[PDB]
Amino acid sequence: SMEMDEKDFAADSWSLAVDSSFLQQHKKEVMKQQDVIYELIQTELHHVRTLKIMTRLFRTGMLEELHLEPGVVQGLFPCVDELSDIHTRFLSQLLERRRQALCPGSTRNFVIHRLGDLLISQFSGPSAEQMCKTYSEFCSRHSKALKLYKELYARDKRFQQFIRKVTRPAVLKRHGVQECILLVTQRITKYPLLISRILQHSHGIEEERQDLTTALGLVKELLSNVDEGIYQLEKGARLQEIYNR
Amino acid sequence: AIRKKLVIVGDGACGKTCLLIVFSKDQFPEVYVPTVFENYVADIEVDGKQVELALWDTAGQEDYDRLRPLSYPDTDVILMCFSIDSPDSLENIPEKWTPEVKHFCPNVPIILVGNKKDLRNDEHTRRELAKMKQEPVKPEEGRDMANRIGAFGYMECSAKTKDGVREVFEMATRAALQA
Ligand SMILES: CN(C)C(=O)Cn1ncc2ccccc21
Repeated sequence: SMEMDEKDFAADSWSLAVDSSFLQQHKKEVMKQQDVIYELIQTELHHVRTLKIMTRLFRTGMLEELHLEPGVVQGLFPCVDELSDIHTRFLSQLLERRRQALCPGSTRNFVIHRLGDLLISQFSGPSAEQMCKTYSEFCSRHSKALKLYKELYARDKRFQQFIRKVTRPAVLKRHGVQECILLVTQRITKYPLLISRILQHSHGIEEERQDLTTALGLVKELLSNVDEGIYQLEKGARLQEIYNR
Repeated sequence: AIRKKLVIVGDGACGKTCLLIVFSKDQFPEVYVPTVFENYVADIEVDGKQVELALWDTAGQEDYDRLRPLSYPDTDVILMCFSIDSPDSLENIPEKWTPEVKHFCPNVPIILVGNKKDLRNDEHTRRELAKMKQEPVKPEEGRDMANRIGAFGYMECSAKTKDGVREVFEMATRAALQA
């Protein structure tokens, strides 16, 4: 995560991020709406940061420091570049909407009134097709990735030293390999909870209430398609086990 | 410090997300209560043993039967939650959540936790439930359900007041350390 974005999302809430004199200018319902939108953006920033630990710290470190067999790093981190591209582009659009909303002379005072249209765009068309294709593949390789990591940690001395070395700093406490994989799997199921609470405080403008209602339905359609396209792959499983599923 | 993994299960209305938040901050939030919990690694010392307990939520996974079990691998202790202001959440424990947890987490200890115990003597709660011919869950009804499902133990807490929250997680750590 870059320092500019970390500072902008350091506070526990939007009401604590903005200047107290700017906060005083808004009605209670707007503060509640903005606190939830800030939580959605701040958790997306953390999610993108989790994907960078997987690609730059873990994946790239194993390629440049260790001698693993071909297709082992891919098996440990399936679809990480594709996932990183989906969410870095979505994070870019969310931060650009916050930036345009900033008051002249300020780097922290803003109000986002039109989130719905951005969410409809992310969860429809080609970008929803790519999210569905990517999560359906990643989630189906989840258990194979975990079993491969355990085998490597238990049988390879140089891999174990590598993991112990890169996960030693306190900032990596919640971000070991397996923890990163579950953090990503769990991300998509957080969107309906956040969108629904934003919708609860967005009745002020009818068009916004309608756009978030459409966005919530598109997110649930996506999750249902992903859930239905999941089958855990198993290394060494025979065809007979598969067609007798 | 050994590493252990905890996962909390239960209906969306059981208050599992709030319980994980109040424990991880040692405070019920005064400005903003977060909608979601990502993960947390708590440093806990129980009975002289130091443990790093990784905390996970399942909120948002309830309608997705193929995504939800992905939270279960290598779990060391299950917190199975229900709300004391919701007898319907307790009804869902023995034939929905218990068979699933026993299938994906065999031999993992389960702690049945009655959340929102502060609402047992709340007048608005008693009036609302009476309309549907119901009442807040009694302490003995929780103990009997825990006994029935083969739980390691039965505990109660209130995330609003913090009462019993520390005890739940220290007992979960003890359960995670057993053979
Ligand atoms: C007869 N079967 C398949 C079982 O007993 C296993 N089981 N039990 C609960 C559960 C939830 C999802 C998937 C399989 C589950």
